[PDB]
Amino acid sequence: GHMVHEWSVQQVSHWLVGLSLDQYVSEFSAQNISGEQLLQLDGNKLKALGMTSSQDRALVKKKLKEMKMSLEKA
Repeated sequence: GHMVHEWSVQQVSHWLVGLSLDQYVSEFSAQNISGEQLLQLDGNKLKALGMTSSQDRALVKKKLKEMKMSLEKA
């Protein structure tokens, strides 16, 4: 359909870019981070993106947990 768990790789960017996390797409897409990993993201994962950005560590963190409503409304 259009849900995040159905995103492959490049479809995860659409989200990231929306929260200014486009900076993470460069690595998110590299490790094939899909909605599967998007939804359950934690600091360890965000750190494993090698970016470890302070803003993002809090921002993506908020966005990823509310993805359940945000995936739809974009």
